[PDB]
Amino acid sequence: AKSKNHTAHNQTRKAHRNGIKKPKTYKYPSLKGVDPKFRRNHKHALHGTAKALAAAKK
Amino acid sequence: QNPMRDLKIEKLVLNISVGESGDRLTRASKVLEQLSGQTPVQSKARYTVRTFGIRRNEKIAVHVTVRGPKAEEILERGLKVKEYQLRDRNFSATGNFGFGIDEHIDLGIKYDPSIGIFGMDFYVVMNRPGARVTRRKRCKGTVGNSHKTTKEDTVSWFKQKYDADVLDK
Amino acid sequence: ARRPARCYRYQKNKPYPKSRYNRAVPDSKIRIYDLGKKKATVDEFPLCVHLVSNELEQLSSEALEAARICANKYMTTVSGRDAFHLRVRVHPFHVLRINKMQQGMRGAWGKPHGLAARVDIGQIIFSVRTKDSNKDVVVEGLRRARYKFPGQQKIILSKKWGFTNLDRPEYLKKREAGEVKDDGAFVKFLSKKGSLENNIREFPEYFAAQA
Amino acid sequence: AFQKDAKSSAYSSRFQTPFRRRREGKTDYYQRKRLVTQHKAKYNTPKYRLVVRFTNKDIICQIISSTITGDVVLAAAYSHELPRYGITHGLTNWAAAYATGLLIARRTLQKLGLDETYKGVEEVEGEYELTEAVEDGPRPFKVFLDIGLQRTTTGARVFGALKGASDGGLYVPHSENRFPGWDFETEEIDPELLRSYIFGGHVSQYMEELADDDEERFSELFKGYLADDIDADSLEDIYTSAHEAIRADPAFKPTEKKFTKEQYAAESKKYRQTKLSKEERAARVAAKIAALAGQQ
Amino acid sequence: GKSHGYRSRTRYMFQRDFRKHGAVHLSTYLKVYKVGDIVDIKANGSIQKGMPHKFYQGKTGVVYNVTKSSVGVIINKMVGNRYLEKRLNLRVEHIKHSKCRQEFLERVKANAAKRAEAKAQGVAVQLKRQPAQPRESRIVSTEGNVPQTLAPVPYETFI
Amino acid sequence: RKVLQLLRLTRINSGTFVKVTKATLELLKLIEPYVAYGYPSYSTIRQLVYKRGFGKINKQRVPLSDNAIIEANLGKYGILSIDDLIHEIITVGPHFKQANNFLWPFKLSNPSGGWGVPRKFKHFIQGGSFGNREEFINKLVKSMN
RNA sequence: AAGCUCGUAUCAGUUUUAUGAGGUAAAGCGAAUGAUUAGAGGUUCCGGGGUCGAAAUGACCUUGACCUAUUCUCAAACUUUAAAUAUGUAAGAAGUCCUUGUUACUUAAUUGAACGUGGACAUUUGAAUGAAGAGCUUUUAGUGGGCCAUUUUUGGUAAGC
RNA sequence: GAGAACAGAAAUCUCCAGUAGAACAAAAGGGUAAAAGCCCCCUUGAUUUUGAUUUUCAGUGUGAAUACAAACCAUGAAAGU
RNA sequence: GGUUGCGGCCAUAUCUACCAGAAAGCACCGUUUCCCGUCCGAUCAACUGUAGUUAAGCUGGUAAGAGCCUGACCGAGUAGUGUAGUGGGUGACCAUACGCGAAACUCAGGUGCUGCAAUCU
Ligand SMILES: [Mg+2]
Ligand SMILES: [Mg+2]
Ligand SMILES: [Mg+2]
Ligand SMILES: [Mg+2]
Ligand SMILES: [Mg+2]
Ligand SMILES: [Mg+2]
Ligand SMILES: [Mg+2]
Ligand SMILES: [Mg+2]
Ligand SMILES: [Mg+2]
Ligand SMILES: [Mg+2]
Ligand SMILES: [Mg+2]
Ligand SMILES: [Mg+2]
Ligand SMILES: [Mg+2]
Ligand SMILES: [Mg+2]
Ligand SMILES: [Mg+2]
Ligand SMILES: [Mg+2]
Ligand SMILES: [Mg+2]
Ligand SMILES: [Mg+2]
Ligand SMILES: [Mg+2]
Ligand SMILES: [Mg+2]
Ligand SMILES: [Mg+2]
Ligand SMILES: [Mg+2]
Ligand SMILES: [Mg+2]
Ligand SMILES: [Mg+2]
Ligand SMILES: [Mg+2]
Ligand SMILES: [Mg+2]
Ligand SMILES: [Mg+2]
Ligand SMILES: [Mg+2]
Ligand SMILES: [Mg+2]
Ligand SMILES: [Mg+2]
Ligand SMILES: [Mg+2]
Ligand SMILES: [Mg+2]
Ligand SMILES: [Mg+2]
Ligand SMILES: [Mg+2]
Ligand SMILES: [Mg+2]
Ligand SMILES: [Mg+2]
Ligand SMILES: [Mg+2]
Ligand SMILES: [Mg+2]
Ligand SMILES: [Mg+2]
Ligand SMILES: [Mg+2]
Ligand SMILES: [Mg+2]
Ligand SMILES: [Mg+2]
Ligand SMILES: [Mg+2]
Ligand SMILES: [Mg+2]
Ligand SMILES: [Mg+2]
Ligand SMILES: [Mg+2]
Ligand SMILES: [Mg+2]
Ligand SMILES: [Mg+2]
Ligand SMILES: [Mg+2]
Ligand SMILES: [Mg+2]
Ligand SMILES: [Mg+2]
Repeated sequence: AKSKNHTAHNQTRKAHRNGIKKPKTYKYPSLKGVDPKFRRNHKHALHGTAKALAAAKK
Repeated sequence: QNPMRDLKIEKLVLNISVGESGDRLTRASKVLEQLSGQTPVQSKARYTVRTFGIRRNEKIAVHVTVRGPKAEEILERGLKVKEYQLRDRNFSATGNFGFGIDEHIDLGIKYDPSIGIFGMDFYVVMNRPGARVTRRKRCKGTVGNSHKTTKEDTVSWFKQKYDADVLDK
Repeated sequence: ARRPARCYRYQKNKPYPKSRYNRAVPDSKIRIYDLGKKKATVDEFPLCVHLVSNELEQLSSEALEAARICANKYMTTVSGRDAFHLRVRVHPFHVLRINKMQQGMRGAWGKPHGLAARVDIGQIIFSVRTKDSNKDVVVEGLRRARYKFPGQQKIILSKKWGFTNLDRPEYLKKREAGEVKDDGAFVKFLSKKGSLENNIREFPEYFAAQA
Repeated sequence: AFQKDAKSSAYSSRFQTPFRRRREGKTDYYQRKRLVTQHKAKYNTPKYRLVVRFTNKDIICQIISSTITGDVVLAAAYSHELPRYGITHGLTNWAAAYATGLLIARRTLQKLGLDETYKGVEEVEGEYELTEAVEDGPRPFKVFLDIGLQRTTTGARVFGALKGASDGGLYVPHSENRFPGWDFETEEIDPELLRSYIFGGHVSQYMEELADDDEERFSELFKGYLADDIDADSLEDIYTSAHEAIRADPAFKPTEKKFTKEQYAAESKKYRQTKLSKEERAARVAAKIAALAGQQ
Repeated sequence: GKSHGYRSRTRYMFQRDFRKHGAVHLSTYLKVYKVGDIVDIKANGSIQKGMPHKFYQGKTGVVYNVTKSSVGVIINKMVGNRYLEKRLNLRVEHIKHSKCRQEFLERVKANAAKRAEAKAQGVAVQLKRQPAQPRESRIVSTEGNVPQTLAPVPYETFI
Repeated sequence: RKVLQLLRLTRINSGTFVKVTKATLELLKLIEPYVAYGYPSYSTIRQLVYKRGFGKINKQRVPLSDNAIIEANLGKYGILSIDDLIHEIITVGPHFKQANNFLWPFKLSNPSGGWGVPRKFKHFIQGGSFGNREEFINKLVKSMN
């Protein structure tokens, strides 16, 4: 009862039907795992500049 | 050419290889103490020989390094014991030299049956000024050729001051 | 118990040396590679004849050793033991395995069986030096050794001066100049590179020009 | 060298030479690595060091930062500037170390603006203290001690430098246990001692004691002190006055020079051997297989 | 049985370059990285900490995070029939600024020049790149250069 | 395979023009076993277009047959007749991309003389049929057109 | 299968250009590790024999090893060098340059860092070729014994293994 | 390698050469020289919280590991680690 | 140009043997009250810059030098290789077609360049 053990045969045929999807790319990617000290500050910085545009619409 | 490639003695190292720990060693130690006035240093065995009866790290031998005037005395002193005759060997090609004597008593020092009799290895190492280069921390370097102690240079040196002999071929 | 040579003629395997990974491999059946007057000086024996492979195959320690004897036996009994210098140019460094035989094809890694030299097209197998006044004897000797080997080899008259890498003229030119100097059974050549001082030591007989 | 020593081409061919500045035994790269490199998120922020070197009796103090083209001196002071402030002798002692470092802090601090705010300690009872930050105002100028290859013994004068650069105003982070007057068997500094050194009190007491016990030696070394008439007691006032001088004007005067760069150049090439041409070299050899070959 | 640990098959990969062992020169440490930068990745075997996995060797990605001793690089790795985003935490010893961008960045500045430069004169630019064109005609003289005639050569042994 | 597609050759005996640069030269290199090519003369470019020349128009493979078809689709680039089209191709003018993409791949028959060879799938140079056969391409194409 | 959001658009089992990574093939071995044939010249207060010896840290042969410069031959688990084929990223509007706002992060510092306001430049806007368009979402079948050919290739004498 | 009484092939002493030919528990391979090896000094970061990441991958788990945040400490003159 | 302190690239910088170095610098060099470390003030610490020296370090030059670096239609379009054929050959293997293309070899040319700060006939 032995059998084939392993093969890549036909696997790239398969990968290429639907395609090897190029990575897809966004403006504004996530900050996932970016330095928390930085982010904490970056948060208040943004709060700040936003305020100063609401302010510039007085 | 010579201004101060004068040939000082770097150091004298007296060494008693007492192949065993315990009293007989601490006595050989006591000898080297009172001989140098310096508190002497102990050596452990490198490995085990068993037909020398020694074990690794046993404390097997004492020695002591002595520098300046104090060194010239002891040298000269033991040099007498050797009737001021060495051999054409004894003088390494790097220019140092040594001898042995049995019985330390042949150089001042009384007998005392509680300390016994010990053999001694004398080893004089020669150098010149500006040797600090090789030994100092920063910009450690190597003494230029025509400034290195050699056998010839040291034999003639030895043969002159002291007025001793060299013997053999 | 020697399998027929037929079984290992071809190079089907990456080379399997004797190694810390191998270890228990039988001694090579050939063990002298230099026969005849091998002490002989380079000027002594100018003619070089080669035995040259025409196949990518494998030669056994055994077939080298047999061939060695055959060529050397012929050569000395026809022209004397100091007439030539025989050199086996090929060492049997490749171990052959054997699956000697409860089990079956399970776990079939073989044990060392014997040794072989792996050999190219145009690879030199035997080399011989003599005096031109001996070509045919030498040649005939290599011809008789051929029958000891699988696959086609063909004998080839050299252009070089004995075991040297120089053509006869170029060697003569280097010699009847100053540039050559004797050594064991080979030779040493003056270089224009290196210390001038101890280049004159060796090769005193150079550093002139004329006669 | 010895014959059975001596190098094979194989040895030499595979040899990997250390960094030049190690072969010279002048730079510890392990230390430098950890001194120079900066938080990667503090970006182009230089990491200044207070380099302190001793030559056979000149003290060198520079404030240096790094650049991959090479380092950058912000400022430098040498103890050979100390005659300008009323110190002519002993330009390598522990207090010439302090003075020079004080000079270096005052100088840079000045040329930076922090001259006024952050004066450091003007009183100087040699108390242990590094310079605190002005409430609402610039943080102090921060600098890290580059000992170089110096051993860190407690009493080393490389820390004398450190003391007066810190007493000067700089923030040079440091603990107290390599200052003279640190008691081994109690985590505690006597500052009566450390003050004494800052003002050269050990050198003076040496002078006082040598006076009435051996004037043979007292005249050999301390020659200058006799020759310019300065018996001990004054030494503290000398350096105390020096200190004050320095704060009054650390702004570094360069030497009047005399002779141009071009000039020093000229007379120095008079003494510089010049490499030969390969044509020339071929006619030393040809010349050599004339004589050494052509039979005398 | 089989073996597939972290640094497996990496014998020569993480090796150190002939006569280039030891300390890493300080310039490696003086270089600066900013989020958005492009870096090439290559492991320094002498720096075991913060080391890329072998897969990422010779791979180029963008910096997304700047930390005390390291940068975070995102790499798009393809698994199955698709790419997934991967974020690496590399120490600065295993990364260098990529030049894959200079022939562009240097070309952009250049483009801006001859764009404004020309325009001011009175246009006619053409600043897209173009492939190796074929050769135009040309006349070759014979003066001092009559054609040498060669033939093939007979077979021969020299050996 | 991908290259034959990019060159628009997805069926036997079809054909298209290719402007030669290093960036296409290497495409030609990669398909030598499966194509024949060469340098067409005016006569055969003229007769390719006159006889089997179709534009692509909202896809829809449309026969040339009248000049208004050409001008409606390529007039933008100059080019407002069939012989304009040809002139753009043969001189490899400034708008060769647009002009040449406009032409559908030519659909040819088997050569009428035959192939001149016992076996097609060796290079022209070895008495076979593929590769650059330079000006000998015209005799082929004509026999296939 | 159902579609859905869009549409010149964004797309690519391809090339080009630029910039990386790699240690295979070849090659190498008078280059390192490891193997391997041959001599030649050296070196011993020091490996053994032997002649002279009262001995010698004596002399003379001798055979060993070691050393120097050479010589024939090799490596899947050797290597300085090092391909071809494969392989990462890049070729812009999510771009480039100017001015100077926000923060609690960070700097000696209104220094930087990050995100921004305001301003300047358009289809030769930034290589080729192609694009019966592109993107996206759900749900579900069968399958989960494979076999063959060229080339690379392991075990095996070999096999339609 | 060349030197020093007993001391010999091997004990302990000194100088010279020395790219690592050593050593780093262990298999092997990588790595390392003012060190990652050897000697000494001070220690408990082998700790506390809970996330992100790489390998194996289904991009589940487990194992192992990486770079940060928030504590409390250690060591060092210090940058640091 | 020299020299120094801190450097970058890390042998065109290393290695062997000789010779040359003005001025400053560096250095070797003297001392042991003090802090400090040693079996030994040799290293390490301090003190003098006074008492002495270019001997060494250092820098530079020499060498049909060892090494290293660079180049070249030197070898070699060779080895190897991507692609093709109902090509040759019993086979082992080999030639041809469209491309890519080494390493050794050999010969020639080299032997640190350079940043910041101070200093100097
Ligand atoms: Mg089963
Ligand atoms: Mg089966
Ligand atoms: Mg199965
Ligand atoms: Mg002198
Ligand atoms: Mg005993
Ligand atoms: Mg120096
Ligand atoms: Mg094969
Ligand atoms: Mg096999
Ligand atoms: Mg069986
Ligand atoms: Mg059975
Ligand atoms: Mg088994
Ligand atoms: Mg087994
Ligand atoms: Mg081979
Ligand atoms: Mg035969
Ligand atoms: Mg040869
Ligand atoms: Mg040697
Ligand atoms: Mg050699
Ligand atoms: Mg090193
Ligand atoms: Mg340190
Ligand atoms: Mg395995
Ligand atoms: Mg760890
Ligand atoms: Mg087309
Ligand atoms: Mg017809
Ligand atoms: Mg017909
Ligand atoms: Mg007809
Ligand atoms: Mg037919
Ligand atoms: Mg027809
Ligand atoms: Mg491999
Ligand atoms: Mg290999
Ligand atoms: Mg091979
Ligand atoms: Mg090679
Ligand atoms: Mg070898
Ligand atoms: Mg590609
Ligand atoms: Mg199109
Ligand atoms: Mg469409
Ligand atoms: Mg399904
Ligand atoms: Mg399913
Ligand atoms: Mg299923
Ligand atoms: Mg290991
Ligand atoms: Mg270090
Ligand atoms: Mg634990
Ligand atoms: Mg699970
Ligand atoms: Mg996991
Ligand atoms: Mg002078
Ligand atoms: Mg001293
Ligand atoms: Mg000192
Ligand atoms: Mg001199
Ligand atoms: Mg040379
Ligand atoms: Mg091929
Ligand atoms: Mg075939
Ligand atoms: Mg061939």
